[PDB]
Amino acid sequence: GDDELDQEILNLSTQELQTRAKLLDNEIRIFRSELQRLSHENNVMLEKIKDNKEKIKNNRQLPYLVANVVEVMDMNEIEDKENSESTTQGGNVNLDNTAVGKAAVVKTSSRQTVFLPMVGLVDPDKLKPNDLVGVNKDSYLILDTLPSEFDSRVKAME
Amino acid sequence: MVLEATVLVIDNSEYSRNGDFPRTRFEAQIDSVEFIFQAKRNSNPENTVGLISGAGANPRVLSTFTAEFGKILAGLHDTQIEGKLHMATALQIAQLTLKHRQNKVQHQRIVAFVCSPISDSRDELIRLAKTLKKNNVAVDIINFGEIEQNTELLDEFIAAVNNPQEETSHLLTVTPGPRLLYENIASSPIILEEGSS
Amino acid sequence: TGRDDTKETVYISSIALLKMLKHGRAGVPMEVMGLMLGEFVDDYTVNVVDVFAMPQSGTGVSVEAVDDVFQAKMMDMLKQTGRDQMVVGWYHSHPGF
Amino acid sequence: EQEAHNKALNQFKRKLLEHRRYDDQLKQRRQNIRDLEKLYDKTENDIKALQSIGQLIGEVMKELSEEKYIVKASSGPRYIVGVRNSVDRSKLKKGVRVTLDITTLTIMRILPRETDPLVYNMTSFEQGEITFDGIGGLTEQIRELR
Amino acid sequence: PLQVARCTKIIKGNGESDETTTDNNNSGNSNSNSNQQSTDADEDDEDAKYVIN
Amino acid sequence: KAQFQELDSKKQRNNGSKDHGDGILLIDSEIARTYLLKNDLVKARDLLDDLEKTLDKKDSIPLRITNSFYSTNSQYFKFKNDFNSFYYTSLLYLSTL
Amino acid sequence: MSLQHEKVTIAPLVLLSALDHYERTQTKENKRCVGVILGDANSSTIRVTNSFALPFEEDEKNSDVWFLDHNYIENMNEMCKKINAKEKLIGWYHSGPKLRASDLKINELFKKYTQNNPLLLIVDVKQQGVGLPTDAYVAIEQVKDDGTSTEK
Repeated sequence: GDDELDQEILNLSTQELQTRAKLLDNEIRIFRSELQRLSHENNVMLEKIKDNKEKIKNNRQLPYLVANVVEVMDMNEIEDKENSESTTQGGNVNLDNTAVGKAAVVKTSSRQTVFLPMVGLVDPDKLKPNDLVGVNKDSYLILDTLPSEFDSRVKAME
Repeated sequence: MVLEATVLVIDNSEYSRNGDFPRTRFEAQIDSVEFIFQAKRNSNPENTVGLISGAGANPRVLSTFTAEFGKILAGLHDTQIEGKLHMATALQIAQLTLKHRQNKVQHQRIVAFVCSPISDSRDELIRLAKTLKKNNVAVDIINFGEIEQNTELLDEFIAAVNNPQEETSHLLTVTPGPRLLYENIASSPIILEEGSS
Repeated sequence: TGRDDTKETVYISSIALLKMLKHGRAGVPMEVMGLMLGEFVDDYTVNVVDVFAMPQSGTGVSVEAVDDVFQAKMMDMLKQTGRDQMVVGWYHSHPGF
Repeated sequence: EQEAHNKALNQFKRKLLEHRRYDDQLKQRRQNIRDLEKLYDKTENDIKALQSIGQLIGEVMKELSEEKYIVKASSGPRYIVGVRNSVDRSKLKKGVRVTLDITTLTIMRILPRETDPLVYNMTSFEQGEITFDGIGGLTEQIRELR
Repeated sequence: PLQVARCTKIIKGNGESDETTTDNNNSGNSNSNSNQQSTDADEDDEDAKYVIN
Repeated sequence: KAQFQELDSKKQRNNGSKDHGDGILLIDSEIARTYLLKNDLVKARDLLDDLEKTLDKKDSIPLRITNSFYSTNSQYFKFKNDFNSFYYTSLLYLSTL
Repeated sequence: MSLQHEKVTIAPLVLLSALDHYERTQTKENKRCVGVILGDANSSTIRVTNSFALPFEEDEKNSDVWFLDHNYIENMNEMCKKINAKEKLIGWYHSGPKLRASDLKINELFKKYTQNNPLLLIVDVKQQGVGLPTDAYVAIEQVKDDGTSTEK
């Protein structure tokens, strides 16, 4: 029920409730060191998150360019040598200059197509062919997804 | 006292699983760190604490001078038990850490826990003791290792450091029977210390 | 008179010149920038010892993209290693222009 | 006896209660380690993605040499471009999709083929689960079709 | 001068999914980027946005 | 071994400086040896491929672990009565002892 | 870890960076400068693109005592991510003029930073050698076959 009280004198013994009281004095010394550790640990994490957010928010801010998603090419998550989905890589071995992670192909509205490692903040479920996604105006990284736009002839129909 | 920067040296050894202090001597020295940090802090809030280990073939710097108790703590976790504390190298490491401070006004102090009967020479540590007091560094040797039988090498060390100097060296011998390390350290002088000019 | 200035010629050390290149090639097409750490002597020699790179913005190079908050933090890190001196300006990288 | 340790265990009951909520405080901050570990993983790969700028795609028109390749880009211009010696030089053959740099115009790597979103729309239409049973009457026409 | 544009679609700035930064779906309803986070349950990104050509 | 596996969920964090997962390996080597005594080659071989991959995963080994590892190995090779294979192994065991 | 090691490709900016940080600490008379080495690795060729100083003290009377500040390195790495977030800790430069056996002890500390076996790069600051003035080493743990124990 609840330990360490007169009800429990009957069920156990006097000596038992005391060694319990004594063993929990052992226990609690340990638990104040760990709670303090873990408290500090989440702070270090949160503050590196805010540091991250300030870069991302600069890029997120207006304006930004508009592209559609040609296709999702796919690339292996093996960065500990090379990509070999079906296209083996030659020459020199690299962490991330030809051994990159998963990939997005986009078609911009400046009349080109660009091959980038897909952004680690947009998931590969939210990338599928023919989605309209925002892209960074002066680079080309996918910040976010957008609802498909139409013409103004189409918005008249509404 | 006040305005004092303290490297606490925690001893790490194969004699730190002993039941001579509950639950073991390692975990007792854990609590001990916390109390001394807060004591210094509530006397005056410009004081800082660094933390070094003995684990390793040579001691190591885990944390330089910080005002955060929690940074000191991530270190104690990170650290092992399987090394041995050699005083001569631990002292020398504490001094280099002491040449980096939040404010340079602050005095120089070493607190050293001992859970290892010293296996370093007496003579080696006499030279080093004379090294400390030029800089104004005093060393408080909390002895609970040589209560397993070993002659007091320390009497010579504390004495060599001791002189006109407002940071004072102290020798505290802790009761061999179970009675909790940290309590006894906390109740002895660490803020109820005095000068000795 | 007021105060009267004359010519200067900017002396870009070997370390700084490569650093500017490294940063500028990598962030392009996006405009990349960064602060110049140096010292100013003479009336004719601006000595640019080192540069470092400031985090880029999608809002390019502007008054509000420099970041003085990250500068103050960067300054202390140079402080402990003896590699601080005094900030002598800024650089940025245009691409095809 | 009547009373002489009943109250002394009243005190250890209060301790015991507090101890178990200190257990839930240990578990609470351990639950914040995981939540925050994911959230750092998404926004940490995001800074690497920012710093890995987009590269323009072409296709090889015509090998001129083993060091010089002619590509037609998707911006329009035909170039003579170099090769970085970190990819193949035998899988550059005509019709092969490649990405090239925008800031020295050297081939970075080979890519599989790239196929239009209009022809991807056409494939994503394959729906209609109705069987050859569902054609009544014109079942003869099915033998002939086959 | 001003570059002459012309609006092609009002895409209202809340319910555009213009917060992905918060990846948590345990917080919020998650039907909109201002409902991605339920502490405010309100403005974390511009109210209205526009796509121009 | 089981006891040890259960023990480490709670103890490793409470002490918070002591690891108990080094013990799992020390035991496991002996489980492989014990099958080589009852003359079960198949069972022993399965444990020996696993012991080896674990060894490699750590970035440092104690002497004691790699000793136990060369010991299971030695007894296996000399049963088939393969000379050359045995000799090479034994050199590895002798040095790190 | 990774056991893939082959060559160390070294950028010229790396070479120049360690001569500069040595001269603006004005460390001489056999006093050292050890900083971080930054670059790509988990890769066969170890690719060192950049390097930055770390606060470092070396005692010359007794060589068995040194200062490394663990706090700085993490902070410093974060700011490296500002520059270019393709950089992680892959080792450390040494200021030469040669290998030391006290480098074995320094090395331990940088295994809690890296994803590869840590890099040791001697940047000779006096620029001596008949080819390049850098030797490059990596720390290995191995049994010795001359009948003696496992060395690092």
